[PDB]
Amino acid sequence: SHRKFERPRHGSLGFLPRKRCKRLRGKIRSFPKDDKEKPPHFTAFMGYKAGMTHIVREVDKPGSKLHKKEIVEACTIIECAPMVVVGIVGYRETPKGLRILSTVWANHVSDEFRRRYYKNWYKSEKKAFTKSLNVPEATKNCLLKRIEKYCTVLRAICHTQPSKTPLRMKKAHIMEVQINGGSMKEKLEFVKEMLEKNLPVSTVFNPNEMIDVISVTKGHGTKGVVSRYGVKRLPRKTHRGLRKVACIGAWHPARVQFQIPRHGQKGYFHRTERNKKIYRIGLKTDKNSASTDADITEKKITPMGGFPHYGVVNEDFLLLKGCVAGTKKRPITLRKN
Amino acid sequence: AVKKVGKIIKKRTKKFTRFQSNRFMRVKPAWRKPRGIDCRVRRRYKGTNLMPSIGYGSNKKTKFLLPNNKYKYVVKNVKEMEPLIMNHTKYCVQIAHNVSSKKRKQIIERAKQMNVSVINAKARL
Amino acid sequence: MYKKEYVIDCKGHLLGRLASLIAKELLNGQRIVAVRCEDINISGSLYRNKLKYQEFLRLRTNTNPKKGPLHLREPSKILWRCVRGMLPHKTYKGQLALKKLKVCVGMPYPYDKKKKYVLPSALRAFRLKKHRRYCRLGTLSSRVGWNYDTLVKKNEVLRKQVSKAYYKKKVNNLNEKKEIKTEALNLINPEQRQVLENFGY
Amino acid sequence: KTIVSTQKVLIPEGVKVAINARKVTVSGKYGTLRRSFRHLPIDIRLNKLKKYIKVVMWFGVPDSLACIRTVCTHLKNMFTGVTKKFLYKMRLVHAHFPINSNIVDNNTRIEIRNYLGEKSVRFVKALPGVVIEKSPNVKDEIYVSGADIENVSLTAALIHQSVLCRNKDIRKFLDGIYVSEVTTV
RNA sequence: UUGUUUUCACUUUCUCCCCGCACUAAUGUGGGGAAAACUGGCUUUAUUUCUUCAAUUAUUUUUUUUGCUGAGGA
RNA sequence: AUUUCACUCAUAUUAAAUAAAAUAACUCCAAGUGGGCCAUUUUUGGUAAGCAGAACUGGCGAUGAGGGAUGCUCCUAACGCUUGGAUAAGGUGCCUAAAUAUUCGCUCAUGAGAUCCCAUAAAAGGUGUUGGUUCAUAUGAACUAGCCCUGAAAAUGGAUGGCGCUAAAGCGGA
RNA sequence: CCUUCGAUGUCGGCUCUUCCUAUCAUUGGGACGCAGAAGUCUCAAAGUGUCGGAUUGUUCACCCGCUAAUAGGGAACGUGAGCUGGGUUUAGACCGUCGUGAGACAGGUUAGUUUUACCCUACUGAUGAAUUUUAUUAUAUAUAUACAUAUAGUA
RNA sequence: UGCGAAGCUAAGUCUGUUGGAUAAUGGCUGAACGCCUCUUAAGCCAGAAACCAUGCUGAUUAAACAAUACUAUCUUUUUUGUUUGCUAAUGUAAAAGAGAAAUUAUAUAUGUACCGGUACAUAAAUAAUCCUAUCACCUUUUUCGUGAGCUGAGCUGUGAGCUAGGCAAUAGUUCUUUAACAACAAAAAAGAGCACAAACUGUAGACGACUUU
Repeated sequence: SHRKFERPRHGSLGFLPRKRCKRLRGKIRSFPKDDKEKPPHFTAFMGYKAGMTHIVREVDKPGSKLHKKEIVEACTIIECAPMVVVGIVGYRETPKGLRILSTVWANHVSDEFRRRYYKNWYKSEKKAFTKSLNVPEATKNCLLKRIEKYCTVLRAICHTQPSKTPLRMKKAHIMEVQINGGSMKEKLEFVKEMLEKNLPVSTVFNPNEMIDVISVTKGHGTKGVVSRYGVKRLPRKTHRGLRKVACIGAWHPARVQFQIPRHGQKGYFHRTERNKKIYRIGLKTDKNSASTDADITEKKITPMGGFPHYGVVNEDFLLLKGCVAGTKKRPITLRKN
Repeated sequence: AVKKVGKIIKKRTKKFTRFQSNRFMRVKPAWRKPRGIDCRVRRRYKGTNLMPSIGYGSNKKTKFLLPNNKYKYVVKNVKEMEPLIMNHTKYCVQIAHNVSSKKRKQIIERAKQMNVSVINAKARL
Repeated sequence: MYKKEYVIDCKGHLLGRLASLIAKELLNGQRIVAVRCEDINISGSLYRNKLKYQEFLRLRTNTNPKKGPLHLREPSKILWRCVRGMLPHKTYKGQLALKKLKVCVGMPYPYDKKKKYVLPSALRAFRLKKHRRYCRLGTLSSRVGWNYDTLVKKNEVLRKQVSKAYYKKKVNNLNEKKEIKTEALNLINPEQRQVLENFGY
Repeated sequence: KTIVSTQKVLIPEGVKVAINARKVTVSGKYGTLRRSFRHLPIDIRLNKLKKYIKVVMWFGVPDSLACIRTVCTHLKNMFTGVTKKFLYKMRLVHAHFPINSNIVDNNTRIEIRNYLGEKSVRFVKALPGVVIEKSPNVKDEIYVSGADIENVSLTAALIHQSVLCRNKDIRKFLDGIYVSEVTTV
């Protein structure tokens, strides 16, 4: 018979299976839709979670009970050292999805980049990317012309520089940032110009801009159904323990449904959260990155005593309104809306 | 399927096996008529273990003879082979299993000079 | 039936009749390759067939939809599933027959350059009275969640342009060969010319 | 099932007609109209030097025969819309709140405001080959004109239906834009 | 409380005439009339390999290409 | 009434027909059984029931085989082991052997329909379409009955058996 | 009375999921005896939600109150190797009535042991090889090729 | 017992789209049915928390796949063969000419030429077609097309031919016509680096696995 009292189900079925993510790096499921009018531009970046602080800001919401007062907001610091653009990939549209035509590389790639191709870089002899970087400019330009002719989506392979961060990990994080903007030829030229130079956060994003964050949540191992799905604890008198779901299905169907909460892995999930506003893009060069016009004190973002469990933010960074999935030192992908 | 070798028709080969003897070790393959109540094989359900019936019986003109068109006769010594002296064309001989090597040799030589064929002629030698 | 492989242009055929003919051919052992599956027609209105596909979509094992009927939206896969339903696919021979079939949307690289055949007992033009409604499989698939219709269309227009160039070259070559033949017909001995003229060569 | 049934349409003076496999192109001093009748089994004969078009149906059942006159009326509508543009005169009636109509993008895209004092803009985009303008004689008038009767009448219907009243007595709250009359130019 | 007898009404035209006189689905057409007699129907003679000699049934006689089977041993 | 003598009433087809009618009749000894159930037709109680109780015959039981997708009881047909042949019931678009056969109508369904038992559908409606009937100076009505539509709502996801089928692979014939 | 009496754990609540629509609210409509406001009838619609408490073992009920609404149902009267054990339904005991009595009581009351998963599957998470009669929406300097192409290891 | 960093943690803080196509309904043009009619014909429009996408999660859910980086004695033609558990070695779901690339409409199409239109051709049992097969050898007379080496160009090889000539097949009547493709082994001839483990880490964790050095 029917439930005596209705109540919504525990947790969302849209985040199933609650299994461990395949990788540590956040991965863009889909890039923003390309607009042919805008000049070619990068659409994504990668930084590392340093920590969180709070800021004071003046509200400008007419009719809001706050309006003209100064409120405190929690902010997440993402250390964004410049990446290096190292490669170009062209995709064409086929009924079977996007197909790579080819990827062309830069003339020089850092050992930080080559390290990502090795499980044991220290004892190898680092032969990766050694004899394929001496391809003639004739065949490079041939491949680029074919990409311009037939490809409809352009992406730039770029990698982080973990040496500029306090991270112990040395191998860079590599991804491809889709170039959204003008024509195919303009995209090709736009990425060809900066085929080997640094890509700072300032070129990709602006202050006061809403972005999305893609990252892997903080892991917690296997958790009970109570802490994993929020189910209600059984009364204290329960014979074999109370931290469980009482009925895991009706008699029929003579099976357990996939919608029934169970124990299992909690955390270390891939999450794409929308609409985190950039509050400030702090620069490595300046000595007053954490100063304000109402502070005039010479100070940098790193809190007195270092960022706990992270280190010191010696590079470019951005101050994100709110919180971001992942632990400290986690790689965090930032994407344009 | 029937097999024909000259005038010899064997209406069936692959002798009948007891029902469920394949999947029970305590059930030997020797044929037993399933008495049963809802017994499938007894009811003659399609696709299972057909029962023997008299219709399979072989032609009685060729009922008992071996692939050599001769009836087998089992002998234990040289004196049991006297009747074949005037049946040598329609009877073949087979030496009994418990006959020693001398009696075996003697039987073989007597059968050869009676020109009566021997089935197990190369046993114990 | 007796060819190594039959390439069938599925444009303008009725889905069920095409599937029945293909199924019989595959079971008899003929490998067939079905191209332009997005242009298959189904009798009955687009809305009626969309309701049929919605009824199909509402169908899943409620304990685990991964195990459920996989729905498939590419029109090539819809044709493949129809043929499989016209087939004893759970036997070894039926599975071989099913795997002897290849389905495509559009005309990819090998099959755009081979002769495409057509089944008269399955064209809409021959099997449907004109005053009755029908639907296009590619359109149904797009309304159901395929979203590769326009891409296949533009690939098809490019292929048609290439084919038209090929046809012009072929027609010119045929005219040249015909002229060479008609000149040579006066150089063979009159008995040979007479035999060819008598038998229509 | 009647063996043969035909209907004849007269071609007016300044009209050029081209019919190929029941695809009809009518050109006149107010533009060119196109219309495909390939959904109907019709044998269309166009006499060019002696004008007139005859649509004939062989073996027509009443259901299909009902379409002969429909096709003929459509053809004559193309003729009249090409010789003298179709014109739908519309009146915007209002009880207490006047309706502000503004016509932009070259006599398309009419936007109205203050419908029941709603101070929200409702705009409609004219169909191809249709122009919307204010009448020069009577003020609460609107002219929806063009060569294609389907497009013109659909634009008039869109203007009428974009301004319907909700959650009130419709038979007392009568304000809205209504087709007052149909004519030509 | 049956028969028998009688009247007109029944055809083709690639014919003519009139009206619409180009109006039709039409290489024609709608409406109204005149015409013989190709067409169609009937009778006499000769013929049926120019052509027809059918269909059904009763009663008979063959024929093309071929599958399976060979009991027995007087 | 009985008994004895006479005379004689078809039989060479047999005191009507037909009859693998003597596979008879009779006696003895003895087994199991003595919960039945189902179908057609009839029928009682009950609102009804895959309900309870009876009559006839045939079945299931005790019995497989072909068909009805499936099924103790429906249809064909009952069974030694084979080779050929030809059929029954039922089918011939594919699953699946055989017709995308031929010929003539009807039907469009934004929940079509599709093999007795059999796997529900009614009262009441329709200016859907197809034929008929009877009244009205090619019109208007009123009826009639085919197919279609409404009436037509249930719980895991789902079933003319499935795919699918509309110049049918549906419905009624030939 | 068809299946279970060499046993399918028999009420309710708690917990949890899913389903139906005969829709309570929310969405968009039609009608009104529709001025407005409120409301009633009705359509497409099951995406979302349908509550806190007093008494009672209770389902039901009935009040207090919040709400936008506090709709109706199914899933072996969903759910006891998930609980609980208030009720029902053993043995102790009390009362009333009935009985000569032993005792009876859809009459009331009080106290009364709630067993087992380590198997298969399902479900939840976690490692992981192998995959040629296999695969291909191409590859080749405006031009050929399926009569082709494809090794494998790491990343 | 106070306080209590760190780490977990809610009662604390942050974040939670827009497109298509539709239903109901209201309409357009419009016959049936001179009028009318949203269609209870054909042909159209607008339209809902519904539907499908978008977006998000998984994808050993596809026993799926691509691009790239680096590398393993390695890679190409001919002959013979595949008739201690091993150390030469064979498999086909389908060769017998397995021959055939335009596109489209079905109450019509296609090419060409001018400016969708006009004109002219073509096709309309379309595969009921076309194309491809046998002329062996060797000698001579020679003609025309392609490849090596040489320098737009001479020669040699090759393919297709022309003239003339003389040279073969034979196994007893058929038992598959041993004829295809792909692979493999031997022998000749020519050229051609990683991962695990370990120690560390803790963004991870029941163990594996994962992130690292």
